[PDB]
Amino acid sequence: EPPPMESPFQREDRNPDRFDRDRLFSVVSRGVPEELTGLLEYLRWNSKYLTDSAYTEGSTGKTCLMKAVLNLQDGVNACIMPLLQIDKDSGNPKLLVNAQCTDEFYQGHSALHIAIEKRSLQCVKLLVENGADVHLRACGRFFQKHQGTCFYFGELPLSLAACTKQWDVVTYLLENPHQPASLEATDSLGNTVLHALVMIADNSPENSALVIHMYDGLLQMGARLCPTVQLEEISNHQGLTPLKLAAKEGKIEIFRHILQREFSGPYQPLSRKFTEWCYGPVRVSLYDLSSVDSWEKNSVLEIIAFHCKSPNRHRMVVLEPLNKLLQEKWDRLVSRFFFNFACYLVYMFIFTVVAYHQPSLFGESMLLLGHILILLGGIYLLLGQLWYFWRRRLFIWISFMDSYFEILFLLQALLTVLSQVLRFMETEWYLPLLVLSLVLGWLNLLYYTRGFQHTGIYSVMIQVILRDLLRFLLVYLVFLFGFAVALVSLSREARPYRSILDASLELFKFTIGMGELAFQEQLRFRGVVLLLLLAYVLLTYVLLLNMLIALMSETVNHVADNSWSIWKLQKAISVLEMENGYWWCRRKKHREGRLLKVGTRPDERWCFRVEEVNWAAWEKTLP
Amino acid sequence: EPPPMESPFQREDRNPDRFDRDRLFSVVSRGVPEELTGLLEYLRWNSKYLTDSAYTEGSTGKTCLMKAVLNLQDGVNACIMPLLQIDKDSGNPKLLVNAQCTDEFYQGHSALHIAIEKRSLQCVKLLVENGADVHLRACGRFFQKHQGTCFYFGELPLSLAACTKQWDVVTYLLENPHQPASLEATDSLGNTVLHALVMIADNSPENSALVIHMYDGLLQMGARLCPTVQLEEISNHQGLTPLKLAAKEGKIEIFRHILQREFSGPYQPLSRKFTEWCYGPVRVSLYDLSSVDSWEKNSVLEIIAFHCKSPNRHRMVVLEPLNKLLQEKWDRLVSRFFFNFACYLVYMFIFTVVAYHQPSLFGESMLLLGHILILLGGIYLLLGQLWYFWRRRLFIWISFMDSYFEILFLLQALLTVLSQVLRFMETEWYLPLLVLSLVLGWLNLLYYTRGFQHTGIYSVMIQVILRDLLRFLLVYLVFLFGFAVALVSLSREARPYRSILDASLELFKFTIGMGELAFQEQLRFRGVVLLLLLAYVLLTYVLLLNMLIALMSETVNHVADNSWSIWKLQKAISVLEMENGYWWCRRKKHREGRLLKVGTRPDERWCFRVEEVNWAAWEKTLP
Ligand SMILES: CCCCCCCCCC(=O)OC[C@H](COP(=O)([O-])OCCN)OC(=O)CCCCCCCCC
Ligand SMILES: CCCCCCCCCC(=O)OC[C@H](COP(=O)([O-])OCCN)OC(=O)CCCCCCCCC
Ligand SMILES: NCCOB(c1ccccc1)c1ccccc1
Ligand SMILES: NCCOB(c1ccccc1)c1ccccc1
Repeated sequence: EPPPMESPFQREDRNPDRFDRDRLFSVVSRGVPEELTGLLEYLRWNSKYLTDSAYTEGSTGKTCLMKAVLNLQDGVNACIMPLLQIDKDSGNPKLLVNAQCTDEFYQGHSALHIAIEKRSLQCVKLLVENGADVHLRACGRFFQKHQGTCFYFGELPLSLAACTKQWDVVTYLLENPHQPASLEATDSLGNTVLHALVMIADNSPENSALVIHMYDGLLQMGARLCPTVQLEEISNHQGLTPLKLAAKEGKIEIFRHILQREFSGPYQPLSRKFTEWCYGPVRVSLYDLSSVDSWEKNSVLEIIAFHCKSPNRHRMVVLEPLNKLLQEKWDRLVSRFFFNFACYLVYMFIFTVVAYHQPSLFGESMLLLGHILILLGGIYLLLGQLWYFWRRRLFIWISFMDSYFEILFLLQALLTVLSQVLRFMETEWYLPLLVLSLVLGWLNLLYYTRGFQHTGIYSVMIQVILRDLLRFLLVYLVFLFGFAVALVSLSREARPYRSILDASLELFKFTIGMGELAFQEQLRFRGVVLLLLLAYVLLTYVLLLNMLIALMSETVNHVADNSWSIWKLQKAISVLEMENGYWWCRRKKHREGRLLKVGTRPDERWCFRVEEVNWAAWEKTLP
Repeated sequence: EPPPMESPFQREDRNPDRFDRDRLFSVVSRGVPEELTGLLEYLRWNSKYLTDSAYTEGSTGKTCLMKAVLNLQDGVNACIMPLLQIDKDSGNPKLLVNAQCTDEFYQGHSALHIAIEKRSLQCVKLLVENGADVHLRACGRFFQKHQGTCFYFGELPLSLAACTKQWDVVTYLLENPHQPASLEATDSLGNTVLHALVMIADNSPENSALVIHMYDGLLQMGARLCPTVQLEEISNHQGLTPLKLAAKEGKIEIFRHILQREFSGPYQPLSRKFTEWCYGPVRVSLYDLSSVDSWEKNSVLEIIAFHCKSPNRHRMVVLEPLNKLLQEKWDRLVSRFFFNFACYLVYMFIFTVVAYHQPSLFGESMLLLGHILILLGGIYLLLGQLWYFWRRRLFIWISFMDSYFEILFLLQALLTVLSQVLRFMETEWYLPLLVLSLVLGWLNLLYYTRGFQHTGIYSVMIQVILRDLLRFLLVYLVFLFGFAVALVSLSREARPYRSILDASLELFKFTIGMGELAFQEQLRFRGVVLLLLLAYVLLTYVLLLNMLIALMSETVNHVADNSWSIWKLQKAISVLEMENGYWWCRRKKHREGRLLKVGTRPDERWCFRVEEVNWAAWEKTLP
């Protein structure tokens, strides 16, 4: 285990009048500069420096200056200025101010990080004025984002200040003469203070207000400080911009704010929403499509559909501009959606005919042509599904609850092709596969219920249970096998249940409401056999009643309004897929919106126009 | 797509020192009148006028004055007075102030509409003083009432002011010397400012308070301004008065207010409720029956029962006066309701006897007389239902959930007459129709459960499910046919399910709790047949459990108090129908209430007396 960062109780580990580490750590933690007065002479005589291993905590590299800054009284410690002076007077080739922790838990942590976290502006000035490097990165495992004891803030001093909500510190780090911070500076993950603010977001009303106020403030500060730099166009090492990371992470509160952002006055160029005209309850705005429109690779639309794993995903697609943008893409695409459904219906009708009236193991030529059409249709679907899974490869397995139709379309195509292979091999097992393929092909027809709102919102309200059906079956099949062996073993002796599979299927019938209690008067232990069947029935009815109740509690503890939101996400995934066109013929992707000058920095952007009517909001504005 | 009404970003389309449109639109949008100083000379030299196509936006006809009024700074634009002066000085045969948009989206929109919407009283005065026509109608598709981007306010300047809650503007438009507005003036739909206020209503607490305050204020203003005009007696082009339109539209908050309206002092003639005497918790009021009592065609009672499609309909019939009026009409009618039920019981008893003991394909004469009575009874019911559907023709298909008994009474009569026709033709299919008619005739008996409160409120709480029964059957019958073809196809091969209909009916039994899992040891693929039946059962139980849960969520998310309200609406529909009498004998409709002088304008009205006891309200009035 790593040592505590500071402790009143446990001493730091080991792993002319004398001035050892424990003497030094005692004076600086008490804060009494007059007791430091032998130290320069001792160091000089020995040729030792305060950076040396003998003066650190052995396991971390934590120095006397870090010890001093961990121990502040009313934001001050009178040792810091003398101790820094002694380092300068010593002639150390390294600088004490820039010393860092070397432990795998606290790696790169420095006195400046501690000063900022202790909220002492005086110490921040005092360190920066004495040559503190404002770009050292606290990159150790305590500082990385994961489960358990950690605090991610980015890794830089400016990013800590921002995430700790210290505006005085942030402005001093940016504006100071000695070593000004950079808004462009980046951590070991490529995250810039704007990315760090997106990562610390939690979608809570308070955290959101802090994050939004610190994000906007820094963006305004950047407009003054570094006017030639687009701070929101800088990408992580995963090639995400702060808006794209807010989408990936599912930080809906900050995502909404960035996407909708509007300012008047000198900061207008920092807007993404530009209000165009109002009339009564009608508001028309232009929205900036930059990095949002599916025209370009790795957009927020593709990230929300494919790369995000947040439960928030459906809530994100119903925000403007995305809600109107996706509606326009759907209105353009919907003819191709019903054409695809028509082709699938024709294929499934030909499949149904070819399955239904087929000989036992002109009309023969029509049956052969029918087999050929379903073989070709099965190959075509197989290729299309293989291309889908290959195109998704970097983010497969994100959401089975959105993906499962793509697996079942693959499965139906595989069994169709395999059945037609076995039919060419003339082997009787082809008929089972063709019939099982017909069954999946009819069930797969439910995919298209998303293409109509009436059937799309009903299907989404329902399609709740298929996750619970497994948990039931797995638990129950364990009861089933135990009672099945017990029945077979007990039925061997004469004065039914002949095999484990036979007995399991009888016990299954008793579960699904098809049971048959009677005295089995053929066999010796008929009373004990009846006891087992009674016990099995009662335990099964308990387990079913438990399942029903568990499920019903999650029905009372539910909100109906998600149904429309989840249906919009299904249409979004459909739109984004079919905007590519088919595996055998790529689509020309045209850009949405139009290119307009929104001001001067010439600030020209692809803007999408959105018209919103809001009687409630407008009436609140009246006298 | 139509252009934006105004844009900072997109220039208006095209489709002596020079003074083109872009020079002109630039000066007036900036608001700098000194830059306008060449324009008169240029226009004069060319013989051009500011109304001409060259100076408009080409696609809309939007003029420089509309551009000027779209761009107000602190409610002003210093260009307007110079620009109007230049139009007068030009000698234009048209007047710039009265220029209007010609686009199909903004048709008839004018500078005065924009000024009012921008809430600039100064511009309204400045336009009216320079000859603005206060009766131009904004009738384009943006201004009509429909789905998507629009704002209906009526179409007139006075109606916009009222719906935008501008009392200063409303009074100035009414009272000014130059061109006074008319409270009687009417839009392209016949709607007068009072109708427009009913159309903008939404039944929300805030919208209702605005609408009510603007309606009452205008009605008081009309009493002063145009004393000889009954503003509430003016009809739409659909022949509806503002009260009747509030009923049709289902605007229950404004409907209640108009219906119940009471004033003391100089405005007393504007009342519809007149308080008569109070004693402790007892209040007696007269209510004005004008346009409310079913005596006259197209009353609010007939509109609520027949012509309204709002979910609010049941809430509207329980307001006074209507609640006591309908109770008095029911108390008068109820003998005829039970007489009709007695005749239907006698017919259904004779039908039951004649169906039950009938020969295979004196007592014979009694059976023939029984057939004649049910033929005549079936003809009589057929005619009565045909007359009902013809009388309803303008508003059939409003509410199947209120109408369905009128369809099922028609259906039973058709099958009865047709069965007796086939019985005269001596063909064996008559017995199925007579028996199917008997079944419907017994189910139709449930209609009369509304005639008693004990059975009327119980039936209404229940009769929830019949809409969900279809959605279940349709989805489920698609699973059924897919598995049915699959079973038939798989059962053809020997070592049950012989036909698609046979297999479908077996799979139906498995759904309704009558299933039969067994190894079908007669046929080759018995294991795969059992796999299909297991899969079918499990998918069916998932689909049933989904339906049960969906339905149960709409049971927790429900309010029981609607039951009594919906039963009153059923009695209202019954009352209004039977007040006509029968298809073979029209009823004399007597008027309700009595003719009383409620004041002097002699203000004599048909008043209905209502007595209400309200301990709770009265006790709040005590010290
Ligand atoms: C109207 C007459 C049709 C005759 C039958 C043709 C074979 C159809 C095979 C089939 O079922 O295709 C369905 C497919 C839509 O797939 P999807 O995107 O919904 O699947 C995934 C949904 N979850 O449809 C398409 O991709 C478009 C149809 C084929 C275009 C021509 C192909 C030419 C190839 C050289
Ligand atoms: C007491 C002895 C009765 C002997 C049987 C007479 C035939 C009755 C046929 C029948 O079922 O009539 C029901 C009908 C009421 O209909 P409704 O308004 O409830 O239907 C719609 C409800 N949803 O009832 C009536 O309209 C009134 C009864 C008939 C009056 C005499 C007719 C003379 C014609 C020249
Ligand atoms: N034939 C299309 C009917 O649409 B509906 C529908 C039918 C089956 C599955 C899903 C939706 C519908 C939904 C609610 C009430 C009434 C009908
Ligand atoms: N015979 C008339 C009984 O009325 B009740 C009634 C019976 C059947 C259908 C509807 C209502 C009733 C209602 C609630 C509690 C008890 C009885």
